[PDB]
Amino acid sequence: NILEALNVRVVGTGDRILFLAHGFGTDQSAWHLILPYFTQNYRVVLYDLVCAGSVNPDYFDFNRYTTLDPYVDDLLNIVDSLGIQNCAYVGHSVSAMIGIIASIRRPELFSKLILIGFSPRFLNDEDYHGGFEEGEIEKVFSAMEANYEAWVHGFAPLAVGADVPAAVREFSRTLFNMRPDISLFVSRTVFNSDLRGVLGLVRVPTCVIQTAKASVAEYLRSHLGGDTTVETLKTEGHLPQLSAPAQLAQFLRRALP
Amino acid sequence: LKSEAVALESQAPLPNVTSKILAKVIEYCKRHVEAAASKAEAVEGAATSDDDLKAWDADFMKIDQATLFELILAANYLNIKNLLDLTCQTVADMIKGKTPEEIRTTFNIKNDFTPEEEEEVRRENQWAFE
Amino acid sequence: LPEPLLLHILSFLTDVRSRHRAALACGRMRAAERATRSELSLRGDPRSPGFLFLSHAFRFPALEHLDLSLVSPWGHPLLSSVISEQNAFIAARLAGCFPAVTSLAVYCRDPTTLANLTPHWQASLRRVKLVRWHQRPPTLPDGADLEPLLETCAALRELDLSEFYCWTEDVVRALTTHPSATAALTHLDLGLAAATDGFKSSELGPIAASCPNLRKLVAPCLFNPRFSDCVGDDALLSLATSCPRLTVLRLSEPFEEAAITVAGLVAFFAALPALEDFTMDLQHNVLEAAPAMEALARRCPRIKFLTLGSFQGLCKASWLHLDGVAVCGGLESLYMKNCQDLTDASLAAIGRGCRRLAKFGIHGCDLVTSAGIRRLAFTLRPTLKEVTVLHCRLLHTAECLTALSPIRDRIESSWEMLRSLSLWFSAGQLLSPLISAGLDSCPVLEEISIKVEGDCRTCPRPAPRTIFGLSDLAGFPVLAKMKLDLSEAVGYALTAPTGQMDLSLWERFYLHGIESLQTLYELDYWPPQDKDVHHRSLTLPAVGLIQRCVGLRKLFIHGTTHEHFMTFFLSIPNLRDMQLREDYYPAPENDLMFTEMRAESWLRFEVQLNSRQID
Repeated sequence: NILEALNVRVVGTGDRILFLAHGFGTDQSAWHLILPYFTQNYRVVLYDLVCAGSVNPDYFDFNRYTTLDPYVDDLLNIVDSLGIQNCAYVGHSVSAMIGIIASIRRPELFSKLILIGFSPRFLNDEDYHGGFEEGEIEKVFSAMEANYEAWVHGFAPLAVGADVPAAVREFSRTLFNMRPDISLFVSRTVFNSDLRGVLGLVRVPTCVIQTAKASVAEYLRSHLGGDTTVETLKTEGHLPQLSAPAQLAQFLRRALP
Repeated sequence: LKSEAVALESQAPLPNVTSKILAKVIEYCKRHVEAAASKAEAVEGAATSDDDLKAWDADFMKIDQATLFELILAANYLNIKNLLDLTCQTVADMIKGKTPEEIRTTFNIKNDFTPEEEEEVRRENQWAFE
Repeated sequence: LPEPLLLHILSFLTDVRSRHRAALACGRMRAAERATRSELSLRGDPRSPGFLFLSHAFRFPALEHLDLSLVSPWGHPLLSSVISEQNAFIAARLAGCFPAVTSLAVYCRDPTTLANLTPHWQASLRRVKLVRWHQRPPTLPDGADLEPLLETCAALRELDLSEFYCWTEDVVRALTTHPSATAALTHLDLGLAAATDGFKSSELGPIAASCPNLRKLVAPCLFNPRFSDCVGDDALLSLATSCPRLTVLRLSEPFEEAAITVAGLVAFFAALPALEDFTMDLQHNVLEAAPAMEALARRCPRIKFLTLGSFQGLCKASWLHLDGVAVCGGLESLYMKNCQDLTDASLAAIGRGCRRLAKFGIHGCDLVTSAGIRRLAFTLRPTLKEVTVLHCRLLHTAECLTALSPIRDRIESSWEMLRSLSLWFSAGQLLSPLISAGLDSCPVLEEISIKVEGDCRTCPRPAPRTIFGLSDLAGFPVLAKMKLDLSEAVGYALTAPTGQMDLSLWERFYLHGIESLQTLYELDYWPPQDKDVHHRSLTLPAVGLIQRCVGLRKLFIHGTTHEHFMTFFLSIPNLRDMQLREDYYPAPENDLMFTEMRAESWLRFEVQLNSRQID
């Protein structure tokens, strides 16, 4: 049922179970390039997540998906229904946030958390640079509300890198790839969501994989409670799994069992 | 003949196609003397894309005013293909942009389809063209 | 009102939207008499007929041509093995609905789709067309794909592999090893999805040999000299001598001197007297052509339609060389570095019915000898001058002579009888300037084609509030069929590196007029391609803007989209035919979750599409 609505999919042959959780803007086909690198020594589990383009928009309950917690209710629901006692967890990038929560919430269930393009909050604070300046973030919302208020009343929403792209366009680029109401809804739950006073509550070990050019690493390295390797990739981008996958395939196999 | 030279074409005087109706039949038939005879003239070259194309000028004329409608039954009585083909095509071109309402207006037709039948015989057509 | 001779009026209809109104959404005297004999032999259908095909008096006894290739979901294998009663139950009722099918077209993913469809029509079946943009099953025999046809279907005369992807070796095997069947062929298109580097001599020579009776052969062959196995002077001969009953032969070198000489070509044309229609379209060139072209007229009198590739010095200057050739209905010289004002002038002595001239990439030819031709040939109606014709750059729109009459026009970038127009823009070039203040006014233009190539990653950021002026086409008032093909425009898709920009700009830039073309009625939109992923898929603006074309009955997207972006189009109030047609090699999912789309989604979208009230 959730297994149907959220297009869950189990593929490889193996005993060890690999869970692949996509980010917001995308859907599960962001993993299609990487998948076969692991698909022969792993039972790889994938899902589309309720706010992705390729799930029906009807399953978006607007007075339910108001915080990050119900996204986590879905993740754990999936895992339980397939009947998985333990799996390693690759999550990018809100789905890293979702992974962290789910592993605090249920530390029995994760071999390792592998978190691609993770930050615990994206609203850069007077101290310090963990995300984007609120001036910019404001401009991104300012663009999505145009799109929402185009979407009714039937006009074409045309707001993309009609934006400003400090570190923001590449991030926000993919966000536009959903139904504009749902874009706006899940775009705000991204930026208002902060979980940096939950990191040192994480017991299960974690490897962060981070996209290229003190900054972030040295913050979350010290602050995560589990064992905390932080690798950074060579080339920049929001989606190292589509751009540059042969590389991200390696960092992934290197951050496992 | 009545309702004589070059009336060879039909399946070689009879009141069924009366003078009004058969009058027209002669117009197009002796216009096809030009089509047959202009092949025989004039100089060795060509001069031969005015039957294949430009002879259709007056083909697409001559059909101002049906009935007509009874000219098909006259072109049926006389078993003459290229005239039936012509007028039967020009009735086609009437049935084109006409919605099923506009068809039975300009062709005096009784709508008999019960909305029980009608949108099921419609749902037949959503299984084609797509 | 007469009867039953309406079936001769009805049979010249021919538009499929009209045949639906009168009759099956109208009165009885046609809603059996049309669905009976007069169906005009054609039906390409919509929905998986392995779902609830529930009908009864849905019988078409005179139906000749059936098209199970646009059957949905679009890519999927139709009633193959990866139980057979589920297949055969469907095959039976497809035979029940349409018997007496002579001509079939299908989407043959693997040969069993064919072994499970044919044997009903086994006796009637004359032409077959196969369609496959997807990867071949990599483990088939390998004569496999074609086998079920050549063994069972013993009336198989024609075969259209134009868009059926293959290895070249499947064609060789299947055609050389069924002599009774293969030596009964008359029509053969071996363009295999435009995917192969061409047929080799060793491959081609025996296919010709195995089909002695053949009238039309259309194929790509490997022409590059530096290979042991090119098609050259001998191979062409063995083609001709193995099947001289050829009236139509079209032969193109694929791409991204050399081995064919007049010597051989004269020997070649000499073997093919029945030749009406001929094309050699190569990058590698034939040098002095005149002598070879003369022989073409001398040995093939019927030669009318002809199009030549890189064939140098077809015609020199006075007297008569390519013009020896009397009867050319339509000529297209393709790549000449030696075709001069002089030569254009002369072949005014080929105005048999030159109804079609075309110059592709022929530089030393001036905007002017062009006036020459449209003057001397004044029944010349379609024309095409293209991508690297150096002198003509919409100056030669301002050539007048045939603006009374030209029924079609193609060009890279009143007119009282333009029916159809075809543009070739490049990069991020604008539409409006180089077309509409070039020359503008076309009160019968219906169809228009727009192609764009390529590499936006090295374009400038179209100055804020710039556009491709799709809006300036609102002047043309019977313009109801569009075809905006951005496919060969490469870009960055969901994630562009820093400084660069993604394609949703470029889709905007391109699509931003179409709301305004109120005549619009049939759109074919190929979205652009990201360098290295082979799903072309829509972005927000594209779906938003296409949604606004309120008067389209048909919309065809040669790419994909996810279910959020699918539902935009339901808003289009009378839009009826809608499909994602990923007709490009290689075409990729669903048994793999390779793109945004899921068949679960589109089968759902398709319900809401014809569960709305539409005219």
